[PDB]
Amino acid sequence: MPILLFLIDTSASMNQRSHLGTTYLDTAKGAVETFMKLRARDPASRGDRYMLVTFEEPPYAIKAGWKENHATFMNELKNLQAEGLTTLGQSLRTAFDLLNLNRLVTGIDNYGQGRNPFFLEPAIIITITDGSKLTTTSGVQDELHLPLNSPLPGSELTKEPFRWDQRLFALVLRLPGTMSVESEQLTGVPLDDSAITPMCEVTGGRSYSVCSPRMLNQCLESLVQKVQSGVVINFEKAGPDPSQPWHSCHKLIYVRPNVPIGHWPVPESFWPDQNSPTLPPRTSHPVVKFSCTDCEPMVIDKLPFDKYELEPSPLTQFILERKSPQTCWQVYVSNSAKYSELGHPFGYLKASTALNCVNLFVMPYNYPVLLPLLDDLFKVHKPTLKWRQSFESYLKTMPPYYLGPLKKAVRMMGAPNLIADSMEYGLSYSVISYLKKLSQQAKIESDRVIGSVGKKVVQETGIKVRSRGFQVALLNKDLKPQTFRNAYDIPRRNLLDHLTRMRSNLLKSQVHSVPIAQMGNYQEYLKQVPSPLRELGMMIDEAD
Amino acid sequence: NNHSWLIIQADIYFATNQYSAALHYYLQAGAVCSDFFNKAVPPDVYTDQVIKRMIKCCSLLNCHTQVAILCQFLREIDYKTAFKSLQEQNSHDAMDSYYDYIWDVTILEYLTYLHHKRGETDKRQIAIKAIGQTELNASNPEEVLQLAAQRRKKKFLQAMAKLYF
Ligand SMILES: [Mn+2]
Repeated sequence: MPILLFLIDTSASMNQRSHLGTTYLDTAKGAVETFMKLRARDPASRGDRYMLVTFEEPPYAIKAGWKENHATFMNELKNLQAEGLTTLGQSLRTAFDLLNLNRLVTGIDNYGQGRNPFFLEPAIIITITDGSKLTTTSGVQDELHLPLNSPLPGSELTKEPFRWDQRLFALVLRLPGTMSVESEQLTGVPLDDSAITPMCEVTGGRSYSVCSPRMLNQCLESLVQKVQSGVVINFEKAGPDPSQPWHSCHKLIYVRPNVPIGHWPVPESFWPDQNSPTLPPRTSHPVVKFSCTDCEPMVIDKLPFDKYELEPSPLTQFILERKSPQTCWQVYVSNSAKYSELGHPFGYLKASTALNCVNLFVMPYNYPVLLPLLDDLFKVHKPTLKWRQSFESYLKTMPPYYLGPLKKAVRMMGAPNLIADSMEYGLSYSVISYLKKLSQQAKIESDRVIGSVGKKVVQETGIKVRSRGFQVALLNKDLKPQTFRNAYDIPRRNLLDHLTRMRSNLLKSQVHSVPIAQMGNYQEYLKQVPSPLRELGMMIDEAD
Repeated sequence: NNHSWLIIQADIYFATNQYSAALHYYLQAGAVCSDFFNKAVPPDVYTDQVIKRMIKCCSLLNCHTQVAILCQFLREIDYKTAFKSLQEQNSHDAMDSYYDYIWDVTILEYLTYLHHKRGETDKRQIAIKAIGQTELNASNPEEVLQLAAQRRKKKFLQAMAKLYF
């Protein structure tokens, strides 16, 4: 269930002509057309909803939100006008607000109950802009800043507008006015050096310094290849390997469905307690610290193991360089233990024996002290009281949010009456009431935003004449002139002939200005026509 | 024809708030250095202090688009005063006739936003047509951009010389 939000720059700097003779906005719309042409090639991409956001003011910024059909998205894209400032930060904030609007009401973001890779709403934001400096009414901002004046309810719990399953990509159109190609374009796509690049990088995406139409096609093709479902992980390196690029990496870990399934959440970066009125703000990308140490990938039976294939990354390049398919590297998260800060290993990165991919294997919170114990229980068959006190000892080194899924898993193995069946949730009632309040407010503001996306409000047509109040009207097309009903609409030069026409028309004895889209519709025209008696290079040229 | 003394006379008038006369003598000094603005004016004459004084002289005479043109003479283009001046509506200069002397795309982006917000669509079309110019593309090769800036600089300073001499 992907989402494709397009953050089309509509600043007036997008009116710069390229050597093609078309403005940057024209190539931006064309790049969107090319993107959906390429995306529609994949037959698993059929189910996909596009959104549209521009750089306009907040009531007019969004032009295709939720529950807007693809035809409206197309019509809104075609009719965009580059007439604003480069309010890129405000547009990014409203783009992320659009995506994270429904997260609280449906509770995909489980706050304090662990981070679930299997509970996600995948989406990517593609912002097609130019390299021109940011602009506001005050001046040039010269650095991408995201406004925080009117936070969405629940925005304090993530600390960053961009979410786990959201990535930002940029198409910074650098097409020059004069034809200046060379063999430099034959190389790979470069990165940009503008203000959108760092925010693109921290979201797990990247920018695309496009300077030619052929490299525009390359950038769009790579972008189609990067529309994938999954979550991003801020991988961090812990300990020495046997500057390096694996020390800090935001990489995607794909999620495969068959409604994706999964059982073990990623641990939170706090120890839950029942006496905290407010929940800590978890980071958007959960830092995981992998120990650069050889370790064994031991596996037991009848228990949920979740495989998450990584994106090809310098982490995978490191794994293939040190090809050790039959061992594993432990991964843990800080601030996930009451009695420790280093945490405990909850997962491991094991390279596939064929060395085709590196897959994350998320396990319970401290798996080397559960898997032998549970495997001993399942191979020793009653339980022993020594096993019972060992199980309780595990629960002392175990955060509460794993208890529910662990009990669910243990029920699945065929022993519901095990020790973990007591059940709880281990979080403050104040937190739960705050969560219900957040759900209610998220639902209400969701309704408000979805209503506002249709843009039932309109702009005025005044000038506000000064006294160097009263205003002179502006011209308004498609205002439905009432020439046959109003004599004031008649031009003086066209008065006598119009008079004759409407004189005849009043007696017993404008039209043909249909929009071009519904002009060659022969299916529609024949549908509204009676049936006759039944019988006894390029792309299209109409009527097939 | 001593540009140092001409700058001194311009500053003498500038301190006494004779802004038209101050502009007169600043342009006279510039026309001494560059041969009636046929060459680039040396940076040691039209320093950023001198250009900022010229900016103040133009602003105090309500020639606000002329302030917008002079704002891109500076080594670091001063968008704050340029945008502040273009918000003004009591202009005593040709306004839309000066949009051919703006080579900065950011200034024209702001002009298009202003004329769209304020409802003057025809001036907005003039600004959009100015942005939609091949030589104005900010992604052009560098030598093209200095050439566009230099020719617009020469034409603008010659127009100011005609107006102020
Ligand atoms: Mn035809």
